[PDB]
Amino acid sequence: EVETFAFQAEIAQLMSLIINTFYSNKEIFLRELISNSSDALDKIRYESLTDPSKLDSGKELHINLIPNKQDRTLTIVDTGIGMTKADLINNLGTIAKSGTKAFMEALQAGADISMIGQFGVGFYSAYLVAEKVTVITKHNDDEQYAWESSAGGSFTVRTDTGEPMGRGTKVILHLKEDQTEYLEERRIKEIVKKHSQFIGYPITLFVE
Ligand SMILES: Nc1ncc(/N=N/c2ccccc2)c(-c2ccc(Cl)cc2Cl)n1
Repeated sequence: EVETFAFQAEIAQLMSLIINTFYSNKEIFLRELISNSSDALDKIRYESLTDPSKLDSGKELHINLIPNKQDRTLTIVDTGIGMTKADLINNLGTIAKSGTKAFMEALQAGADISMIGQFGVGFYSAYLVAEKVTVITKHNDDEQYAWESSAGGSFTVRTDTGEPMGRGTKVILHLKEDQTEYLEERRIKEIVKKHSQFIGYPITLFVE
């Protein structure tokens, strides 16, 4: 059974700006997601310092990029801290609420969309290239949950029955018909090489 939620007003607005604004430099979506993963892996490593049973759901701290031309998805996978139901629903909404104000104010003063990460809402940039984003996530303190949204101002959350993941976050980007360049190996390593080369964690680009 699937619960449906309404984005906070500001977030909805943020997500139409990103979907509507002519802006050709879409590749920035990937470092925003990868850097989100870097932060979630940081957080579980720190926490496992003072409580090593927290890595009982997986030791390896890594990031995986996975293109699948057949489903037309690019998945970003990490084994960081994962998110609880309340983060998915309420917490991540409550915080990206100021970020979205600042960001929008900046956006006329001639900031542009690629500055979205320095306001803490990098994630929504995934709508530069995805028509639907699905987030499977699993936190030590909660069940594995699937979050999903095609924008339009609503999101669904349901407890996930897929392959169990142990602990971490998968962002599955269901790509727009015209954004399939991001499923290409030489394209992806170009962007990682240019934008994400100093990430403190192994990043693997799976081949198809
Ligand atoms: N890869 C990854 N891992 C954990 C994450 N969320 N972490 C937290 C932690 C505490 C509270 C809320 C989110 C995120 C994330 C961070 C921010 C946003 Cl807007 C969306 C996502 Cl999926 N991404």
